[PDB]
Amino acid sequence: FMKMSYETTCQFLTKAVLDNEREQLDSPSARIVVGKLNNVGTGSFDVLAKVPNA
DNA sequence: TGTCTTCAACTGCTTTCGCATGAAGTACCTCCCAACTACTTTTCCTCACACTTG
Repeated sequence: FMKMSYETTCQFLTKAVLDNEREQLDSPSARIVVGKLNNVGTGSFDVLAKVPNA
């Protein structure tokens, strides 16, 4: 997706499809394309909660 | 038989963000339309000739 979103979009698309490529959705641009929390900065980690069991 | 070299044709881009305010193509064709004039249209009106008379 980072290739697609710079230049020769269709050329990078063609080389991607011909590869049967899978996007691991790491590129910040690519991640934006899919509406995903950006992996940089505050999205570099996850937050969980400690909850009482009793 | 096998590998190598230059040139020219082809690909893709080369500031960002907004106002304005959108308009305008047009050949080939025309049927519709507006026109001037004349012609035509529907109801109505009023008189008239012949045979016969005496």
